[PDB]
Parts: sequence; structure tokens; C-alpha cells
Amino acid sequence: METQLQSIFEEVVKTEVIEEAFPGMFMDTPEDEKTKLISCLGAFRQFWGGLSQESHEQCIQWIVKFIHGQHSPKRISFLYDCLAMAVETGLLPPRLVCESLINSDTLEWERTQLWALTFKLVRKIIGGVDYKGVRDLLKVILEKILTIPNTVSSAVVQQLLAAREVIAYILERNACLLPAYFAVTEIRKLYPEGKL
Amino acid sequence: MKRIIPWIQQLKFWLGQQRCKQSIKHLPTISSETLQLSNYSTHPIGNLS
Amino acid sequence: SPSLTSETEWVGYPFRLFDFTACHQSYSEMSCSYTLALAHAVWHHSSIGQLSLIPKFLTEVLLPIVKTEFQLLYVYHLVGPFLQRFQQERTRCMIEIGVAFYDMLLNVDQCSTHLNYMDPICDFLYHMKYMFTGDSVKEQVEKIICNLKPALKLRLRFITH
Repeated sequence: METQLQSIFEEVVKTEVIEEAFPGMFMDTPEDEKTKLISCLGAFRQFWGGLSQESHEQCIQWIVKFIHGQHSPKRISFLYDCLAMAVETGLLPPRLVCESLINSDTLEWERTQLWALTFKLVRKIIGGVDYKGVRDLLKVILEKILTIPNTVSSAVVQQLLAAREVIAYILERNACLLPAYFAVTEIRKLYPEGKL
Repeated sequence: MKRIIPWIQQLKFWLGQQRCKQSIKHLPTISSETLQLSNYSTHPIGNLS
Repeated sequence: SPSLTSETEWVGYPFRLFDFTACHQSYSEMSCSYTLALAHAVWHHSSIGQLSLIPKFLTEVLLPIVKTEFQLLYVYHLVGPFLQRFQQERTRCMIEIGVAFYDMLLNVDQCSTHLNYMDPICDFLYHMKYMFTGDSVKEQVEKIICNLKPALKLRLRFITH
């Protein structure tokens, strides 16, 4: 079963990249690109159609460690589009993906393209979490942002700033993802009075 | 007589497959009209004619 | 008073206006902030048998006259610091005060066009839930929440769980 997951994931990345690698009008660019993403989503749906509830999360930890083990950013973004359509179609509960994305210890700020694409995907899929999960995600995102130094390079700053849009989306009052009292409670638990 | 017109439309698509299967006879291929693979209801291949 | 109901001629941010410590600069408003300060000084020294006449005073005297938002915020500023004493020593009255708060919110949402301060009211109500009442106010609150205007309902939807 672990081997089965490995096989499906490896073949999907390699195949989609290589057929698209040669651009012989293989594709029509607008929503047929969305259809190739649908194609990865269907391969993921077949793989999921075979698993128990208690085993629902260790496979997801394997998926995210396999995505974060990659090196090509196009490969990473292709598997993140697969994970996005796997959440959007209703196959995956949209809390396990976000938690295993952020709590993955390969997600460090030095992996700046991985940082940017990860927090882009969490900005995409955070709108469906219940509010207690949004509170725990707020806590772990703040603790991830807290590891950045006072000074970083001038090129990596915009890709680092992708977590700030997730934070701005959670603490936005009109979106109402969670009661704002929970947000200020988590913040003031992390930045108590007198701390910048 | 008036049931000739449902048939002619059915004889379009059949003829189309003939005009495809004569086309690819010299290349190294295997043609078929039914492909029994799984997925078929999520992949866009299910959402075709 | 005319200063809370009809004239907001001085309409200064009421969370400045009811801060008594404004008396630092000579900008204390009038009996508004002065009676707020003296009410806190009297109720801070009151025994619980004397504080327990507040729910009757809310639901019998103040509730048929709270019509605008400044009066609602004044009643919140007036009673809100003593829910700690009620939750510690006598728990009927905390529930009655919670229901009275939601009722005054209903009357001000009906008899006014829009609220400028829906966010501090909403945060106060969540703080009152998560600190003091919890879920003793379930059945009687949702009738009030469902009668509100859409934006307040959109921010108050997490009360019902």
C-alpha cells in the first residue's frame, strides 16, 4: 500500500511533465491545462478510493514528504495542483492537507520556492476549514514565521512574504473565518504585552 | 419510411470510424472503439462523447 | 440624555468618551463619564446582595429605553466589568444579564439604520461567551440572533456552538 502510493505518485509526476515537456500542440492552454490538472486529480482519486479512515493521514504525510523531497519547482507545483484539485473535488478533508503541509519539517524558510508554493496552496484551501482548525493553523503559521531572522536576502523577501497573505486572510474581519477573539487570543499568547 | 432519418445519423458516426480505421492501417497501431479502463467518471475521458 | 440619544454633536469615539481617565486633559464630558466612574466605584465596593439588583434594573428599566447605539455601549461599559463577580458567586444573574445584553442588541439593530461599532460589540459578546457564560445561553439566544440584520448575524454565527 505504501509502495502502491509511491508508484502512483511517481508515475503521475513523470508522465504529466514529460508529455507536456515537448509542446507539439499536445495541449490547448486555457482550461485544457485545468483538464491536465483534472487528470492528475483523477489519478489521485483512484489512489484514494482504496483506504481506511485511520490510515487517512500517514499517507498524507508521505505525500507531503514526497512533494517536499522534490527539487524541480514545476514538479512541486504540479503535485500541489494535484493536491488542490484533490481537496476541491471533495475527496480530501481540507484540514489534514494544511496541517501536514505546515507541520512538515522540510518546510523551512530557506526553501523559498517551496515556501511560496506551500503558502499559496494553503491560501487556496484554508477557506473550508472549521474555525478551531483555523485557530490551530494560525498558531502553527505564526510559529513558522517566527523562525525567520531579522535580516534575510533581498531577493527571497517576496517569496517569504507569501505567509503574510495567509495571515492577512485569517485575521480579515469581513471574511469571518473564525471569531476574531480567537485570533487575538492566539496572537497574545504568542506575543505577550511588551513584545514587538 | 420516416425511420430512415434516425438511421442516417447513426450511419454518420459508423462511417467516421471507417474513415479513421482505413487511415491508420499502415502505421503501427491498434484501433478500438471501447477502452475499458477505470476512473472514467472523474477523468475528462468520462466527460466526452 | 440628549447627549446619548439625539445629539452626538460631540460624537467623539465613545470608547474615548466613556474612558473616565480622559479627566487627565480637561475633556471629561458630563454625567456620562462621571456617572460611569461613580457607578464603577459604588459597584466595586458593593456586596453581592446589592449587585444582584442589577438584572432586575436591566430587564425592567433599562431595556425599554435603550434605542440607539451609544446607550447600548453605555450599558455595556456600565455592567460588563462585573460579570466576573456574578460568575464567581451567583450564576443565575450572569445568564439573565447575558440575555439582557442580546435583547438590547436586538432593539438597537431594529430601531436604527446601521451600526458603526458592530465589531467591538461582537468581540465583547464573544469574550462574554468564551470567558463567562459558555453554553448556558443556547436556546434563548438563537431566537435573538436569528432576528438580527445580516452582517451582525454573519459575525455572530459562532455563538450558537
